[PDB]
Amino acid sequence: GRKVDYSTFLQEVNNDQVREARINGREINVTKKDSNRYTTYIPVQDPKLLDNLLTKNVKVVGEPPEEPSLLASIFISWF
Amino acid sequence: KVDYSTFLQEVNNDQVREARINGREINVTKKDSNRYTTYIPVQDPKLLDNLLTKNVKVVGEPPEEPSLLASIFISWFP
Amino acid sequence: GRKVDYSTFLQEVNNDQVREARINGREINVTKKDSNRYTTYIPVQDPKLLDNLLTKNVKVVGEPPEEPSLLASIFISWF
Amino acid sequence: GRKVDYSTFLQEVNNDQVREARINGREINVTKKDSNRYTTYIPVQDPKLLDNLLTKNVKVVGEPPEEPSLLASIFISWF
Amino acid sequence: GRKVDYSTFLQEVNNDQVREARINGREINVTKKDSNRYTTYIPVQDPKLLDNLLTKNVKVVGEPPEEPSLLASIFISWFPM
Amino acid sequence: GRKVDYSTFLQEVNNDQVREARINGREINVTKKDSNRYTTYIPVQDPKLLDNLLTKNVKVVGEPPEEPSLLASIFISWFPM
Amino acid sequence: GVVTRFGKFSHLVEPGLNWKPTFIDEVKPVNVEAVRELAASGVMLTSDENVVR
Amino acid sequence: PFIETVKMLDARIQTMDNQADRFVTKEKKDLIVDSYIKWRISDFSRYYLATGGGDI
Repeated sequence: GRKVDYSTFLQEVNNDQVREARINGREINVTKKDSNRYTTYIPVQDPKLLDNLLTKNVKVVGEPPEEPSLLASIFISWF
Repeated sequence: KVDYSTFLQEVNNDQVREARINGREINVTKKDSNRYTTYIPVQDPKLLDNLLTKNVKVVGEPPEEPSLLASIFISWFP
Repeated sequence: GRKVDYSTFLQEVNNDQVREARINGREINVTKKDSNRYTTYIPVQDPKLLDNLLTKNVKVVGEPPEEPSLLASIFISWF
Repeated sequence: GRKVDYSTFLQEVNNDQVREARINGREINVTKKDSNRYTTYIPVQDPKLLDNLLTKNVKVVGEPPEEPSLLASIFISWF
Repeated sequence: GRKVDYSTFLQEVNNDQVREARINGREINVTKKDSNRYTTYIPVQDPKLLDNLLTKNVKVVGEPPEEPSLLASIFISWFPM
Repeated sequence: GRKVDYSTFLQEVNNDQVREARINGREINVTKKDSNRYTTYIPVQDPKLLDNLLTKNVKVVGEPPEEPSLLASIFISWFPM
Repeated sequence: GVVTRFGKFSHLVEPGLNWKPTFIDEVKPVNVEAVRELAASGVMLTSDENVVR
Repeated sequence: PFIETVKMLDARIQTMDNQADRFVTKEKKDLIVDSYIKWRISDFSRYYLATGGGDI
């Protein structure tokens, strides 16, 4: 769960040492060739991210948006 | 349940029969009737362009909004 | 309410067969030159749509801003 | 009042007979060169509108945003 | 309090007259090189606007958001209490 | 420290003098090479910013999003009881 | 700044916050202290029948 | 109490940075240069009598 800078993340991807990229919201759960894993945040909306992924031929993993929770409203409004 | 990048790989070689889209999801309707689900990671400007390049039938449909009766329920049931 | 697909809408515009449409939300209700009337639905934001429409000299109509009047709603929520 | 079409509006703008344009949200409050007046609505987000407006000396006005008064809102929130 | 026109502002700033621009939302408090003040309103999002400013040596300014104070917020919320 | 205009920030970065930057919506903390600090605000959405930053090899980081706890919301709304 | 009494030349007011109660007296705000600029250009004839900018 | 006011008058060394400005040399060649100058107030009286606005 170590934090690593976005600049370093580009420094790795542009040199092709990562396979696993987990996309959700604006978090990325990263895994390289060494099974070593970390996490990073994208600071803004960037048009060139996905192209940079596709060109260097790295695989993607993306998953569904978090369905909202009702339980907090259940308790607060119902009790 | 299948990789996006592999999905792009697959749409390159033109095995997709039809593109049925709704929301941020696409259910895959290809030549050999295999079906699955794919997730959009982030906004992609080229996805529509890429699909329109290869003459696939591409449909989307209006939303299913929550029923107002249930809204009144949630408003007054507590 | 017989629905002709957005994609099929695009090819038939390429065939130059529509007279006009009135646009609302992402719903496209449309009138085509052979006197026919139908509708379709926009999949996602499409930049080039209006450009192609303009190139086709096709007539296009906006729809007045839809608005839920906040007069009845407040007091009926207090009803 | 007189409602016109956004599309036809584009064409007479191409034909240079308009002076003033006032924009709120999607509406277009117009008065053209020869004192005639009309009204139309911006269909969706447009990339190239303001270019077509400015390059041909089409005079433009925006008007401020209507911020509701807080005291009245809380007072009606009482009852 | 002279409210000016967008087109006039663009024409005059491209005419090399303007020195400072404070942007906060959609209002812009333009201050010319002749020390006069006024305000202007953008019509809509103008993707080229920021470029057109910076490429002519005008000194731009940004302004922070007004966060609703939590104490007064919960007060007015609990003012009915 | 002295809050600075955006134009000054860009003239500064264009001379390779900013070392580390933090991005939060439109608020930015900056640390120069000379160990000074200040704060800047991005007026309007910019597409060309990030690449311009990157090319001049500046260290760029992000920050976690502050999600208010649901229990805190329950607390605040239950303050009547 | 300058303030007036029924439209009369009056005591010019010192800078800052001045905190004096007068209503019938009106203050015209602005006399900025800076260095201004006003540029000019054009095309002009010469003595020897030429044009320059 | 309310019939006096004071203005600061900086005494630290100050700078001024020019921009490119044209010249011509002896042998009809045109150069472009830049410079900066370091200045300090000498006597703290004639400054305000000559300047008169205390503005740098």
